[PDB]
Amino acid sequence: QFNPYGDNGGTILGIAGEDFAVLAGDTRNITDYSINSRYEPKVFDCGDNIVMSANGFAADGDALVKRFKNSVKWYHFDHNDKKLSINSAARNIQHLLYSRRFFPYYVYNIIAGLDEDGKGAVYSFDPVGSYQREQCRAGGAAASLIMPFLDNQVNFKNQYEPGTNGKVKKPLKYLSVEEVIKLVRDSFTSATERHIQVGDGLEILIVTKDGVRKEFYELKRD
Amino acid sequence: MDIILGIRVQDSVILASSKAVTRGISVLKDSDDKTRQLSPHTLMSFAGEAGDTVQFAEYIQANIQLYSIREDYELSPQAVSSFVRQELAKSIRSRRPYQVNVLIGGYDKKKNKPELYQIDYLGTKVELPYGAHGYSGFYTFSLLDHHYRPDMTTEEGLDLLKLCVQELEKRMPMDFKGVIVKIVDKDGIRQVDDF
Amino acid sequence: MTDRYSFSLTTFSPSGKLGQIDYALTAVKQGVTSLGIKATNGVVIATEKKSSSPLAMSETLSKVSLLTPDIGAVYSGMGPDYRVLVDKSRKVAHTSYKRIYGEYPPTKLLVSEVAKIMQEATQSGGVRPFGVSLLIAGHDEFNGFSLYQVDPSGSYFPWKATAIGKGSVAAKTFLEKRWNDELELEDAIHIALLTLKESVEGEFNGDTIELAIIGDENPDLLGYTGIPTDKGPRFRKLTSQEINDRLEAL
Amino acid sequence: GYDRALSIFSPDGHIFQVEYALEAVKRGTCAVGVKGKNCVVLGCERRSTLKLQDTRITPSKVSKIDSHVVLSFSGLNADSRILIEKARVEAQSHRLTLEDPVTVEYLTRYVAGVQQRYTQSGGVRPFGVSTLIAGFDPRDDEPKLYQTEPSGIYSSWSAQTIGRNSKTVREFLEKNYDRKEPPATVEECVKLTVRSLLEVVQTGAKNIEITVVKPDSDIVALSSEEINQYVTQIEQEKQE
Amino acid sequence: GSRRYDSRTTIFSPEGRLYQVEYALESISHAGTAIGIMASDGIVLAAERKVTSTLLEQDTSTEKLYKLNDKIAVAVAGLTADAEILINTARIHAQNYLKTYNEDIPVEILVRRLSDIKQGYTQHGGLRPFGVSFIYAGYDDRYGYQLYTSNPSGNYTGWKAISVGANTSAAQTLLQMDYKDDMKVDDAIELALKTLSKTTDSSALTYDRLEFATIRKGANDGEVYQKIFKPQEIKDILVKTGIT
Amino acid sequence: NNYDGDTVTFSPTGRLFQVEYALEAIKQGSVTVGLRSNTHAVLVALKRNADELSSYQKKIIKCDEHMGLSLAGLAPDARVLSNYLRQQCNYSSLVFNRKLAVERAGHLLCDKAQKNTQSYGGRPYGVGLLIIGYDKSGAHLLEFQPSGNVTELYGTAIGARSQGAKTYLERTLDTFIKIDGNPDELIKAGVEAISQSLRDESLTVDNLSIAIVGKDTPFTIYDGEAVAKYI
Amino acid sequence: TTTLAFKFRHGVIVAADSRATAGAYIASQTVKKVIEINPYLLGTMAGGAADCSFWERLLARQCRIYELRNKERISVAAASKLLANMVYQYKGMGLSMGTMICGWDKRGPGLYYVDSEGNRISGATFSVGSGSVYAYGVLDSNYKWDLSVEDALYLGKRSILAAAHRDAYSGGSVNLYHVTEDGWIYHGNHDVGELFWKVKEEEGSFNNVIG
Amino acid sequence: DRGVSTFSPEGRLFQVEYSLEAIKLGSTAIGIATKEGVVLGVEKRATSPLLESDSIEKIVEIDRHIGCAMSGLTADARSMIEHARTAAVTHNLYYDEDINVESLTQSVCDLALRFGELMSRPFGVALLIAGHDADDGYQLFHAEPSGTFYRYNAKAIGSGSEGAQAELLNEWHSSLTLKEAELLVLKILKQVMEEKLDENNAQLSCITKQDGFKIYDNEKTAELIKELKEKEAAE
Ligand SMILES: *[C@@]([C])([C][O])[C@](*)(=O)[C]([C]C1=[C][C]=[C][C]=[C]1)[N]C(=O)[C]([C]C1=[C][N]C2=C1[C]=[C][C]=[C]2)[N]C(=O)[C]([C])[N]C(=O)C1=C([C])C2=C([C]1)[C]=[C][C]=[C]2
Ligand SMILES: [Mg+2]
Repeated sequence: QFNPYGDNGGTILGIAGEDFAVLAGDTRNITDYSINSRYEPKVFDCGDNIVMSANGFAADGDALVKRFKNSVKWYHFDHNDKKLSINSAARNIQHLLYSRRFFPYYVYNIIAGLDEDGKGAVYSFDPVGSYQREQCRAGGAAASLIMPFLDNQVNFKNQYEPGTNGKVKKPLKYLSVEEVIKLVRDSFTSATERHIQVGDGLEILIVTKDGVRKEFYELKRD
Repeated sequence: MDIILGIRVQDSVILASSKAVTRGISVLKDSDDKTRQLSPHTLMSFAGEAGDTVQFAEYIQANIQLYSIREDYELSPQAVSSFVRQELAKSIRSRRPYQVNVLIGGYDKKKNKPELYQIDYLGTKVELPYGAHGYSGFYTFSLLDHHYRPDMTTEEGLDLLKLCVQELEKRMPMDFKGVIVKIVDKDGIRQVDDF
Repeated sequence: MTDRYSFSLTTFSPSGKLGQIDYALTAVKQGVTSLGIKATNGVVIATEKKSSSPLAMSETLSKVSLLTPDIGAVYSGMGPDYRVLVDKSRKVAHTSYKRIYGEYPPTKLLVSEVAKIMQEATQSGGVRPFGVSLLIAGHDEFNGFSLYQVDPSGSYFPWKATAIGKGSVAAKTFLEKRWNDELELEDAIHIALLTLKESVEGEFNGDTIELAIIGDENPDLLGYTGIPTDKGPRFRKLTSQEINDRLEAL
Repeated sequence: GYDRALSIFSPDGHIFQVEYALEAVKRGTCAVGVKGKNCVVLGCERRSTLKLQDTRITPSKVSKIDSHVVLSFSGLNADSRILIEKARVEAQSHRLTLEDPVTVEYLTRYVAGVQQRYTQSGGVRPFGVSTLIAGFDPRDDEPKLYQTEPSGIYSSWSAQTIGRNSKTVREFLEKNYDRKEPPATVEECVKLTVRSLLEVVQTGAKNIEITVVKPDSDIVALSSEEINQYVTQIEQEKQE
Repeated sequence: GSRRYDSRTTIFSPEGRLYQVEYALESISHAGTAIGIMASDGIVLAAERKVTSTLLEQDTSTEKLYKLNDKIAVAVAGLTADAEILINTARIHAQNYLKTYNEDIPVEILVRRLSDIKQGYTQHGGLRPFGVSFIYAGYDDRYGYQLYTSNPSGNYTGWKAISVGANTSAAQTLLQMDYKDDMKVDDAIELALKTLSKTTDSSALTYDRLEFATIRKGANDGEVYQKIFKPQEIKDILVKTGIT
Repeated sequence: NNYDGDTVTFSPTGRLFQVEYALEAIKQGSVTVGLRSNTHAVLVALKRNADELSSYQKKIIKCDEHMGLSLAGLAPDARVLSNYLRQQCNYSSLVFNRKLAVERAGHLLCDKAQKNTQSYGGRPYGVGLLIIGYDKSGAHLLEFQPSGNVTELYGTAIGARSQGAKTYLERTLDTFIKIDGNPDELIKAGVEAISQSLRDESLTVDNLSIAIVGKDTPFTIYDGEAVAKYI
Repeated sequence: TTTLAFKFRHGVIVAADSRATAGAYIASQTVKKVIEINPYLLGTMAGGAADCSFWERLLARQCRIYELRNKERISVAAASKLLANMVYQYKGMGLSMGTMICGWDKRGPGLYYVDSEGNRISGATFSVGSGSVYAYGVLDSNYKWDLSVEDALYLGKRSILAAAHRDAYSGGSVNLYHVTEDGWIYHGNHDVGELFWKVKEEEGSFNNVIG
Repeated sequence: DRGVSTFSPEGRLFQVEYSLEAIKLGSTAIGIATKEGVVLGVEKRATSPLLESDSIEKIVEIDRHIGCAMSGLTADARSMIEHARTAAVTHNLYYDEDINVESLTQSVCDLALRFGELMSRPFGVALLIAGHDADDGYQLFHAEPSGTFYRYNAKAIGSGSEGAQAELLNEWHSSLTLKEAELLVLKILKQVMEEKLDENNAQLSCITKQDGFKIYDNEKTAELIKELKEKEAAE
């Protein structure tokens, strides 16, 4: 019997700052226990200061990104080159996903950019369109390894101020881009150690008012 | 849903229907009216799978109300029961059949006679002095077979119904939360507010 | 492409006339004479084989046609229209009756179906009426022998005897004098040949005349034996020799 | 399918087929609607060219769309049946999907929309019908009276008439009907409706039909004798 | 294209009339007269066959009076072929109703359905209307005995007595004169034949030029019987009433 | 006369009058100019207003990053045809990862317009288009007529009084073709070309509309104070 | 999930948790399970996150068109029915929804339960989700009609807490809403971690737990 | 006869040009756009005094930020309004935002030329579409049955259009207040109307960023009429 789905592995990570946002993902592509590519881009600049990554089944992920890029193109044609806001893109993507409710895109999608007040924004999707805005989100194979670490180091969960003994929490101080990239690199280095589908390389896309910038870092190739 | 009963006496038809709605291990409601008035002298009670029941009942109700307006005339209980049966016999060979069993109780103002029809989800129609759907009849039919007379009064029919319900409440494992009782006679349809 | 003539081509004129039907009846009037006579024990239908050329083999062109084993048909008017009507009449006898009831239709109901087809060509979109009048002779168990006329309008009438086409007015008068309710089949054939001779100009013989009967069952024409209830077709087309034999005693 | 554009614009900006549909309405028997303080009355003309008629079974001019709304008309009788059927179906469809009966304004808007659709659809001609739709909204005591026409425009009226000689009865209503103080009772409302038809009808015998609609689905049709009493009283006061 | 040849059958005249409906009515006015009379204890249907021949087989012939079901019959005036199309549709409709509700179809409901079909041909489709006018004679337990008529416009009305086809103006005047409400079937039979005898275009009214039918409660106890008269039975009733 | 009732009818001299009448709608439309060099291609359009309170109707439409057109005639028909081009350009990218050739874009427009000239019921398009673009074989300019005829040109103009601008370009042919690597000078030549078609009115800030595409230049439209530089 | 809603003297209270689950893994803890249809209409989400979200936003648009056409705000009954008929088309196709349509209309406060199975039920008290069974105990024992707005908000909050504690697939935070005749009012996000300890101390409940 | 989609020798669609003649017979509708808002006003034109004028609905809401006034065969506008309302709400569904006034107008105008032998004829009604969005601010559009739409600072359509447009030519400037625009619509309506202008036979409306689209009460309009009379009598 023909199985129309597959698993290409990979893991992605989106973190929102005060005036910036990052979307990171490893560059490894796999089937079962084999490596297809050590460098196969997974995070894309979709236009209008929006970055996107559809992680899971690569063929469905490529199609969704391709359709959303196309949706941005036609949004300009139909609405006088108006800039597509991140919240409007998220809602549009929901309808792309649910249009196949009965033959889903097997992907976990994350988009990142800036909201209409200039603040960093990350949105996460389920394979059939349920979306939510978040400050921090990891998706994919090693999502369960990374997210608890982010709860602890980004939102300061289970962390209290010494001396008070559980009476006063650690205050929610914003993070800088340099501090965030450190958490991203440590997240992926740790995931690479304990997850076999994660490795080879790490490509990070940073979004500011100035534009979309890239950073690449090598990972272990075993 | 669970239990629906019907009994035709001398000058009326009495329908008794359980009040409980259940989803899994939880009772969602304990005051549900499992009936629709099709016309002023015709009442239909129903039971089956969720959604299908109310969708079918209200679909029938709309069709009969449409007929009433168009002709300025109330269809006989026999005509209504035949219409309902055809809709169910049509449904059973459809892509997704209506999973609904019904009782139609009406007073024919032409013949001055009460009439009770039992119709299951396959479109199996039968006119009866008393009837039930599901596991209801299994407990109640022995009492009805014993006590029933065609010359019974409405008050005697209600006492026999209380007896049937008392037996259900004793031997049925499921709690159906009592019944709503409605009487159909020459003066129309009314609800017994204390039972 | 697509058939964009979805509207009627036959319509009522201010006087209440349906023009195309009247014009179709005019085409029938120009057509060669054909007739039908009903006897006590049979029916006869006849017409002239108007050959377009002497090089043409007139045997290949059949003006008298079998519709069912007990029903036959003849026409006056446009030949091609008749030929397609016979094809449809034969088919409808099976689809709307024989495949349902397991037996051939009675004459009146087959006539009714043919009439319906001709009525629809009078009201449906993008078509003209059939330019023919049919005479349909037949037999069935409960109605006995019968003879029907069908016109371009779709109207049909039962006849004791009648004629259509070129010399119908004169032929109908001739039949009124000769017809009675005690005629045997041979008497009806004799009267049919007398009536038809008046409308024919040239040669009058078995090769220029087409004649068929609805009469007794023909077990010799059935093609098989073994089933008592199946006794054969009542429709029979008379041969060239059989016609000439009756022209000597004329 | 037959797709021919029958309703089209002419050089002067007119749709003749819609305007000729109004001429069919002009030919139709007179219909009148008058709303009082707590009721609405629908009056209708019956042409007395047709006697030997069976009045029991002959289609009545006023039709119930639901228990609380009625519809009368002027124009082609056969066309009116199609609109009434559609309206009745929609009334039940509304109850079925929204769990409320239609408002009079909604039902009118639907019927008017159907009429409009037949003025710019291929292969169809406009309805040769104008309607008067009257009734009371659910749980409301304010009388409602609307009018529609072949083009598809609709509007609300304190009192209105349609059909043949409607120009005359409208003239009568414009001077007799006071907005500041409408017919306070049923009697006053019916009397004014009969008076208005007596300007046009001919004889006040079986030529006048009256239908009174009151709040809370209280609809009744008056009989010949009841109407004849109004005809008697009106003319006796007139002899002065 | 094809537009060039379209007659446009479903349009209004400047006066607000439907051309084809009016012309169809003109056609019907040349058809054989059909009369319906309703009495307290039954209904009569009488109709005149058009210029027949001696060689027409009358006993097996039917051009005017048709049976829709056991309770309802119709008299035809116009194109016979067009009428048979509608008659078969009405027969099916009556059976659909009986299958659905398990009761015989009320007369008006059957009449409305046929009249709605006729109406459709005047408003859409681009086809010519049916050149047919019906007189419906029927019975049901709501209104009892009923007479209706329908015409190509799709408009229908109820009657105590009515005529369609040729000479309806003259026929309706004669019916309006002699008709009374307390009338019986035997009297109505006489009225129908006397009216045809005076309005006919033929020299004399004979059995071979007529179709006749009654709907009577004159059936054994509470039930209704349809009687389509035979040629010999029409001959006898003509002698009884004193016409031949 | 008797042969102009529909598009399906040839006249006795072999003419299609409904197509010729559609061609007439273009001549009533406002003037627009097209020209190109080896590196760039330029559209210049004179926009038209209803009155002083009204806006100036847009003439130029973008089809892709490397292609677009200017219109003259029925604007809604230009919206339909430009939408078709947008889809075709888009089909080429999604399926073949290939930018649609300008020549092939012209062939597709020709074939779409043709179907409307041979079938009953429909009508010809009532608009003329000037398509510019930069593809793998360099800069291109096309002229579209709703008869179906599409023509590749160095320069051209369509609309009312377009003959004046067309003559200017025919003289300037040897000069403006050589304007390589200089967008402003190529636009200047276009603005000077469209000026030959003006009478009474002159080029104002909200009147003029310019578009350009080239080697390292995506299809961009200039309106408002962005074209004040060229006035 | 755990969601609840109930009618009372001063309108209708609507409460829900914020946990999203993908097997044993906690996908999110900040999810919104209450949906804003219009200033006078709320909808709850339980079961399929995507299904509930998509169809209720579809309903909200349907309700808005209704307001434009009819110059009148839609009733709670009509809104719930539009949803019910919409999901009934896809019965047996795999949809998973358990929702409550809460609002105030001309009939007063209104509350309907609607699910993908086909049920559409009017009631004064509902709770749907994996934790509904824990929440019902607190509601049924403390629910009255003559309830103050302060006490009613606490009841709905305390009821979610009961479920969040026991049910593994319920927790995170409590979202509160109060629907009045003047429209709905948001009454904040309340972290269960902090709320639990607070309620334990002030109320004295959860004695078996140590803190 | 002749095709519905036929071109004239001048290069115009016969049917579109004929529909424009029907619009000239319609009642007057005026729109004025300012930096404080856009005002829409119409002539009701009741055919009889018994007709309850408040049921005449020639000014219509499309969304909270978009309004619409009509002139011509008003029955034809209902399906256009229905499409506009659907388009506005559908875009809010797909994009979680208000739709641009221009985009809404473009959607309505796409219906215009969908006629042939689709609907059997063009619409016989013109629309003034007024609204506000964040990108282009307060806007006024004139949507025709040709499929063409022009943006306007001020515009009049209907029977007294060319007379009203000439008056709007002189009166409009970029610094107009909302109150000034209200009085200006009333002034020009009073000038072109057959019957005497009052609160019952004329209707005002506006669209502001804060309050959205609002149809004015008859009591509110009556005061603006009284304010107009006094200021004209002041000189
Ligand atoms: C309780 C957690 C139930 O345990 C509650 O009902 C919540 C409600 C809710 C959650 C988020 C937003 C709004 C409301 N439900 C969930 O969190 C559900 C649990 C669930 C998944 N399928 C399902 C559920 C419950 C009942 C029936 C069916 N979570 C989701 O719906 C999310 C997290 N979806 C998925 O994890 C996936 C979906 C959908 C999907 C996946 C994963 C993979 C492939 C196709 C679809
Ligand atoms: Mg690894």
